[PDB]
Amino acid sequence: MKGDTKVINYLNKLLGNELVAINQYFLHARMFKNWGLKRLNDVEYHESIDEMKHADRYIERILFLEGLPNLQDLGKLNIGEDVEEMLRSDLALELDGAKNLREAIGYADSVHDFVSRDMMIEILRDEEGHIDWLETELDLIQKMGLQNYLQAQIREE
Amino acid sequence: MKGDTKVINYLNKLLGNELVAINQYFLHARMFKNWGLKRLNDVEYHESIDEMKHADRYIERILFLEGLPNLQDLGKLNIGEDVEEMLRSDLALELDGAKNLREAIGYADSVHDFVSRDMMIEILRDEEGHIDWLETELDLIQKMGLQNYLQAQIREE
Amino acid sequence: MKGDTKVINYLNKLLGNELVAINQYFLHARMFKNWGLKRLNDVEYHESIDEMKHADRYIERILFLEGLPNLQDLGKLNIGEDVEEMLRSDLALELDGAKNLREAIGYADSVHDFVSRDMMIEILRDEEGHIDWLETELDLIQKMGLQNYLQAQIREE
Amino acid sequence: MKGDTKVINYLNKLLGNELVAINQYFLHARMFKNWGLKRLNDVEYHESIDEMKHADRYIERILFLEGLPNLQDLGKLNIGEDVEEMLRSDLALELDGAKNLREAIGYADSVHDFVSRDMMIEILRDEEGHIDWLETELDLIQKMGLQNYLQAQIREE
Amino acid sequence: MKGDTKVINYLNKLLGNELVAINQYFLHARMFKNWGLKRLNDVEYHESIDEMKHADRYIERILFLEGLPNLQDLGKLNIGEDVEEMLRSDLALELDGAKNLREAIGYADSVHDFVSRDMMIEILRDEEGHIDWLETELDLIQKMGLQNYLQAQIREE
Amino acid sequence: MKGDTKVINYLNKLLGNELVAINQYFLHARMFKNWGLKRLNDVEYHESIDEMKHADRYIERILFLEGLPNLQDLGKLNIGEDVEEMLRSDLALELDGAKNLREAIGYADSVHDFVSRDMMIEILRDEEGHIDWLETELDLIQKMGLQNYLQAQIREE
Amino acid sequence: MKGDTKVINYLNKLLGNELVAINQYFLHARMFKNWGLKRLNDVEYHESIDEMKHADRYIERILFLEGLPNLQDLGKLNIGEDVEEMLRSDLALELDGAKNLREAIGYADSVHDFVSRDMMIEILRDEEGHIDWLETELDLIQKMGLQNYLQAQIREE
Repeated sequence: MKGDTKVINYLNKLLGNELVAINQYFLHARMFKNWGLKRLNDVEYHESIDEMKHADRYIERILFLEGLPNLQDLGKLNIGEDVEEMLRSDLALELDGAKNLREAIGYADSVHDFVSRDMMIEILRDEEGHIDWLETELDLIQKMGLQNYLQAQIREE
Repeated sequence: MKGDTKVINYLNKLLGNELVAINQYFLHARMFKNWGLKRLNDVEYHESIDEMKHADRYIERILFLEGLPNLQDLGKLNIGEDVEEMLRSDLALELDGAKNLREAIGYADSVHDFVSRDMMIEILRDEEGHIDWLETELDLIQKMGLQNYLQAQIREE
Repeated sequence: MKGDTKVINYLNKLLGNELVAINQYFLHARMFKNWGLKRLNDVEYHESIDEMKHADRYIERILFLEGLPNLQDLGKLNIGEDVEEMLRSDLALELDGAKNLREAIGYADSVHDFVSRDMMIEILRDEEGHIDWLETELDLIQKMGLQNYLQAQIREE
Repeated sequence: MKGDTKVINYLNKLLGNELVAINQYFLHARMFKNWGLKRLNDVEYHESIDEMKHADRYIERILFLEGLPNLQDLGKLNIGEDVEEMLRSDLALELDGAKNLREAIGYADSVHDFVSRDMMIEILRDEEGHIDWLETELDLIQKMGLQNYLQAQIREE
Repeated sequence: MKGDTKVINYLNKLLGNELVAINQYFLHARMFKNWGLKRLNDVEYHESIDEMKHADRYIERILFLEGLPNLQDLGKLNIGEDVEEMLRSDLALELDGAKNLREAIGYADSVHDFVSRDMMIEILRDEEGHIDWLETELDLIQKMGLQNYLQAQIREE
Repeated sequence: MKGDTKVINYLNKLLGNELVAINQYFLHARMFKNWGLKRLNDVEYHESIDEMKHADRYIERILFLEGLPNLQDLGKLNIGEDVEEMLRSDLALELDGAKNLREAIGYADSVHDFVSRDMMIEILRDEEGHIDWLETELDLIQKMGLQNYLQAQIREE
Repeated sequence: MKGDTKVINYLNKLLGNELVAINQYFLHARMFKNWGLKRLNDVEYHESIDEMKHADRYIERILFLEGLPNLQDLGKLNIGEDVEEMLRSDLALELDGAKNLREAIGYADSVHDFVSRDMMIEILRDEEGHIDWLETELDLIQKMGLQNYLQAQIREE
């Protein structure tokens, strides 16, 4: 079913955000795993999987709308080198992605693509959950100090 | 069964104490939850539920005694802005309510309302348990230091 | 994640509506229970629980958006003295709350807070369910007469 | 297998009767449901389903006999505005349908389409069951009075 | 609860679209069944059921809003005489109905009937799924040729 | 119980038809089995079994009515040499048998042997099902072509 | 444990190959899904998952060897526009990756990194399995023709 060209463009932009996050979350997860921070490996791995599900949804929606999903272009990752930098980079990426989502959701409504909008709102709700988790972890690092924080990650939850 | 007017007045005062505590414990729980202090969310949530049960018992008793339960007036909440402050506020509220319970229990005895007294004694035993828990947590904050204390709250027990 | 100030104000207003309804439904339920109208006790109790869930969602959303939930102010309850008067008062409260919800949902869309909007639409759906139930009960009182209506409430369903 | 032209015509006429009854029973059920008359929603819904099964049998028989099922033409519904009026309308429709069935059953026999006749006799037996139920309910409204009758419908049976 | 008159008119228009589709899908299903195309009978039958569910939701919503559901008027069926023709007709009907849904969804938003809107968005998501299925089947007829396509339908999947 | 002589004569004629069909269906089944067309073996074998059941019913009915079942005379088989020929021959036999059944059913009614008639109507319903199956397969051969049709028979259904 | 710099460089090159294949296989899978070719969706999806597992192994190995996994650079995808083109492109990518694996396996042996080598040989065995599958499907398209081939993909295996 032929979709709106700019809706497809938004879907590809958001798909692009998801592809960066999939890789960044996954690399962070395995960095945490290497360092023995099992709990952070588990959560970040889960976040990567969640972004994969989102990417899949964008891909299928774009195809249904008769557009071409773009998995070729990959945006900039910012890996970081310590736990705080890594989590802050994931947070910055989530915030940029949420801004893109809000713009796309408003636009989809205006051209009456209510199903694409509904999909995007569910994904945005997911992203805000990730934002909440990242903000909370960053605050905990400050509240309990980095040494206690790292200790609290070595066992799975 | 027409009850003693002053007993009903005490039950409404105690109901009022419970209504403040229900809201204060519940808000504290969700603040703790927001901050990632899962253990404190769990305990404060269950304390809110306990106070709800007490409130229900007062409402039912007042209605049996043919009085009018007052759920309209709400006493002063003191939320606090950090963990120690919030727990100290909960403890102060518990102590104030225990003072009112002791008065009411003595009075109900003087007018031979032994069933209302029996109900309030069970509720007071409940509140002294909350007092014990709050006192103990506050002591632990001082003994292990705030950073260790916060770390100990992030996993459910 | 810092939310829009007016959205947070709306959420607090709606939270306020839920807080009135929680108490009014709960007192109505126990009044019905006292009178032996078991069926009405069961329904109104479950409606009170439903509004508690809504209140919880508002409290959590407000805290996420870095606002301060207001559980201190409690709006006007209208208890009523007979079954029809009590149900009419619950209906009036539901209808006032639905108006507030519609205004907030429109505004959340305007400022692109689609996740707060999604939450409120779910809550509004729940509220219209309560309205449906209340309207239906009030019509039944008129159609079968009060004596038959009361007889119909003494067994749990 | 090429069927008799007038047998196919009768089947389409009967199918036409069932199509009206499907919609009228269904709308009646949901009207009853809206009014809180659960027992009447349940019965009328099941009657709508029964007529759907009959419609299915006619459609399949017409196609087997190489005719064209007519689902385009819809005869007159008579909804009515109160319980007695609605049930009387359903009864009138059943009685007209039964007349048509009797005529078709005699004709099918005359042209030796004994399998179409056998199908129609089973359907007619079903319809007379509905007529029995409707007559019984209408008599009950008169014997116990409308207020008692409505009270008897609020719980599923 | 007295609804918006124009929302009710849209709900009746959409209900009308559903009623045509219910009949058209069901007849197509049984035509496929008669031809031995079991897979196509199964899918089209379930699409008919899906449209019945949508019709039910519209009927219940309209009654809640104190309108009168129109099951009397039935729009034009376009049955068709061969598999491709039939599937194309179902697709054309889906596309017309989606256009009506988009219009109604936009309007309900303007009058703040967000629950009616939410219901219609879910139904639109369902219809776009049917559109996807129909488009895909039509393309398959072209890609594998009609003889292979028909062979692929004779066993249930 | 002494039956009507001409009813018994009809029952023997019908039994005769069944006896030819039992053999023709069984041989067809095993020819298809030899050819590797497992699906056709399965169905035709089942049809032979069905005709055995019918023959058993006629034999038992004739004996109850104090007549002599005739299993000695066997009418003409037309085996055919390819799938289409074989299926057409089964269809022609079914059609001839159905005309005989119709005559016998009308006659039984005229002499008030309603039990023999009832038995024959059930059997006729069964034969029309075989007719529907054969007509459908023959059409499928034409629509998908013989090569696809044969391919579709090699696996069991 | 500090690894050999050129081994890490090989591991990143191989990881790079896997990253292209993950995306190319996944997009191919969802294109096939959109087209109704369920069998090809299932297999290609599985191949994408397999390449994710390989990528995970490289990432973990690189980190153990104290290098930096490169998930930022993504090589050229060649999506293609029809089934044969898409499959040939997957085959070409697999063949390019296998040549890289062979080079890396020989090199790892020369610097005595036998564990990295062992990991890569297992992965190469997996890729040759994908190569066998793709070569086989491409031959089948030719042997049975595209129309039969597409028909064979519409059901899950």
